[PDB]
Amino acid sequence: GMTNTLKTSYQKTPYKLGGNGPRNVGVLTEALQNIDDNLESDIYGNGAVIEDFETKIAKILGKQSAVFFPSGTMAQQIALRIWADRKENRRVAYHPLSHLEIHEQDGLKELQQITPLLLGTANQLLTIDDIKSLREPVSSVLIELPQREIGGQLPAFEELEKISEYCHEQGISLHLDGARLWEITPFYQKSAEEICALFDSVYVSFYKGIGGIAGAILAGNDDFVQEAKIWKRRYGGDLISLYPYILSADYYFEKRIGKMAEYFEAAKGLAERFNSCSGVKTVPEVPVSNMFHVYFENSADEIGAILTKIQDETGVGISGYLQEKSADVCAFEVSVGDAFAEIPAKNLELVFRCLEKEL
Amino acid sequence: GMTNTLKTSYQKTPYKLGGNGPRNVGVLTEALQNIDDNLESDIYGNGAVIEDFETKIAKILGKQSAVFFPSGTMAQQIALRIWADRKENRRVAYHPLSHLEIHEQDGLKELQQITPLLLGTANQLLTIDDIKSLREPVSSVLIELPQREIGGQLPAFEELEKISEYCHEQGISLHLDGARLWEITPFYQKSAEEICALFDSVYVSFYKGIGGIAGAILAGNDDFVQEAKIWKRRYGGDLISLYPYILSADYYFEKRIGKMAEYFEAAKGLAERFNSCSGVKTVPEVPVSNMFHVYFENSADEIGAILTKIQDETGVGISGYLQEKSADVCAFEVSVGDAFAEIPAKNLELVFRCLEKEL
Ligand SMILES: [Cl-]
Ligand code: NA
Repeated sequence: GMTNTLKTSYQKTPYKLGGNGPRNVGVLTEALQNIDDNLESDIYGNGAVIEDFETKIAKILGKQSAVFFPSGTMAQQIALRIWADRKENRRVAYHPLSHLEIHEQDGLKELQQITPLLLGTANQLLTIDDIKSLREPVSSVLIELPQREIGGQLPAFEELEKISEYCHEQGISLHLDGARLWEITPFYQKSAEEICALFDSVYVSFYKGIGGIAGAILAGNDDFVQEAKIWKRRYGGDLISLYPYILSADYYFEKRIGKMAEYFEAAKGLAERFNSCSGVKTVPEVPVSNMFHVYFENSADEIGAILTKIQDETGVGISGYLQEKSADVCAFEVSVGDAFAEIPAKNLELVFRCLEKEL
Repeated sequence: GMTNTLKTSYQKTPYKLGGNGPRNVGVLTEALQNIDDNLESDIYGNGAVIEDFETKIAKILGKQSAVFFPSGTMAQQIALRIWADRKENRRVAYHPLSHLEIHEQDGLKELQQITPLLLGTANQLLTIDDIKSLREPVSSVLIELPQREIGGQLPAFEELEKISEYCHEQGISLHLDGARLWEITPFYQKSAEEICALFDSVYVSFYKGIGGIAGAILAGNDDFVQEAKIWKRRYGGDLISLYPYILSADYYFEKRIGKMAEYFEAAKGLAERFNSCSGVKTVPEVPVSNMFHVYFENSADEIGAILTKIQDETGVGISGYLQEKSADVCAFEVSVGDAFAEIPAKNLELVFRCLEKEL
């Protein structure tokens, strides 16, 4: 049906609007080009290769220390448990579509017996008013900048300041799900340190906008990080050797961190072209990062046929899937990376000329 | 004090009695030399690179299915929870020095709310009487072959059969901590499959006797493995890309699985040399695997000085550490691998003539 035809069409395209190209073994071998084969492996959380990377990212985030984790899934459940223990309160609060709530097979609930109170509604940004309306106290609030499931939306920076100030006054710990932190500094015109300064703890990824292989850093005060390392061993995350992910994380960080503004500008240019099409809009209308969602006023079956024809005729991958939203509405996500800049101008123009012609 | 002096002396040695050479980036480089840079990454537990490896190991172990985990610490906690749910019983039983009990910061207790009953006494092998004598129902019994903390001791295969048979009649799940399973097939003259046939589930490692970088396989019935995959995501172990560990595990498995008999022989010969020295004895007296413990009748500081001198004068690393057992008794562990055969005969002989002399 539509699903498989679109998938196949997308997979065959030489060019892609989204991403950083194929996730293949070459991503790792490229990262190892400048590394000495005699470089010693880290050993259960210790050693220059891991310690130097932790110290470096901690300094970039303006925190006392950091711990390298195999995943954000592990790291964030642990962060919330530490704050629950400090406050003797197993309730937390976050957006209904937090990664913890929907993408971790209920790990936070099942492994930590933490009860998440959902803030606002699934379709919009949470606000300070939602926090003020909580019917019981919480140990922490978790904020995801930007809110990926609603298209990568952000509150005004001044509103994040007000949330931070209120949490400080009420003794509520504030944790940053910064999976896509690097991608938002251009819009906010704030450094990573400035944004993270409003939070007690922060998690950042190296495989999202950075385009590395896998891995995460959790950062905060020394005492906090030391407790996180104990939990890391409990979770089976204190692997003997994490260098394959540390080296690749550091390589791709240095390769792509300077491109965040470029990806933001590119995403905005692309969104303008989508919005110019009849029956097509983006959310947000003007991207505030390298990502956005594209919505259509037609069913997924109908749009899939159009996208397949266009991908086949231009060689430019638009999307490998379409999410059904209502009877006659569907959508997909775009995250701009290195692939966008490789699309020849003619092919890119043709995609939209064709899109405008088919709908 | 001699602790760091010994450690530095050991790290400088070009040859070593134990292990498989330096744990450096080169280990990864070598494993990737014959992999196509275009080979596609696994994606959150799916894809040929991960699926083919899991299938390969499951067949070797004689089980329906297998799941690759980043760690045995995560894998085994999960295995025990699964059996605990099946039996509605959160009590388990194992040796007092099980890895779950002493090396995982109490993860089993803290994350899985399981109560472990300790079988027998810390200084010796648990027996079938210890199991039959429990007089309280448990969901599972865990067996570690060999028992590493007491020198790598093994019960007779015939006793394992009886333990398996008893647990089967009583409805008790039997789990194998097979971190060092590969190392014991020579002594038992039984295949991995024949050993695993006695157990409901099994965990095996790829970084110990195999000498890979990191990683584990958990294997058993397909329904058991599917539940394990749910828990894997909850733990933060379902990394987008595990190929760096999978490809290296497979590479070193192929390289060294056939040398297990050789390592066993070599260990026996090395233990004989240790035992022939006054003031020195191995546990077990005769190794039943590639490993054993070496005990001395002097203090860690006194032995540390001697080993430091011998290491500096011969270029052969004996031990990087000493574990104090009492004021005047200390010990270390030796696990024979590829390093041993690379020691020139002259140097090896000089090591023992010095040990004979100094003690
Ligand atoms: Cl703190
Ligand atoms: Na090189």
